Amino acid sequence: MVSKGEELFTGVVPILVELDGDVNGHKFSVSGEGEGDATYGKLTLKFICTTGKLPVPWPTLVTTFVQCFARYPDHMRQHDFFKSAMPEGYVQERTIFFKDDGNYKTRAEVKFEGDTLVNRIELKGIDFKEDGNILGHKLEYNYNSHNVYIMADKQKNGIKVNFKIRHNIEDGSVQLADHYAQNTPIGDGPVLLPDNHYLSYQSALSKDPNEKRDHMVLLEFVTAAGITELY
Repeated sequence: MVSKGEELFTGVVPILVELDGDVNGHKFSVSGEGEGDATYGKLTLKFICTTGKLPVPWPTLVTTFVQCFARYPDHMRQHDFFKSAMPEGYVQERTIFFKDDGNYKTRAEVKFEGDTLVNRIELKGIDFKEDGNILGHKLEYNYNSHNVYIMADKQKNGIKVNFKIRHNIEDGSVQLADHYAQNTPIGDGPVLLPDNHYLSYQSALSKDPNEKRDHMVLLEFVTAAGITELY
């Protein structure tokens, strides 16, 4: 049978993203809108910096900007924590360590407000180099494919997630961003605590030729894998 959480994602769902950030005292806000299609693992989102110029590179915010939209194969449905927490939602806590630079700490609440899936985020960055790759805007406007590794944390009724992002630097080198996270349900009801598995991500960044505000257009596909003799 289809669970309550699963049922909320059977069609295309509107998404609203709202972020308030402070990186080395540079304060900024971003709003985003678009939609998610969990059957395809597909996100289509446009983000605007509503406070003016974004003080960090757009690519450094991609991972922060709704894992409930991952495509989970039918055979992996019992391992989809994110949809199981809906509609009440979950809280994602992350730390992102930029190698040889500062770190972001984020807290995101992911939940439905009516028919809209909302990703509401606070981000705090400290210890950045004012002329490094982040505050100096030395990162290319592109994005590599990565795997994201998920394990249960039964004690906390949630999951732990870790992965490495490699951001391309304009000189051909790479800026590593080591991610560590916890996701915990907001509600008090049962959730699905998964066996170890991963999500496979691919992401494409673009610009809207008619948009004069500082912005990012994101197309992202996300598929669960790692748990699999019928043939």
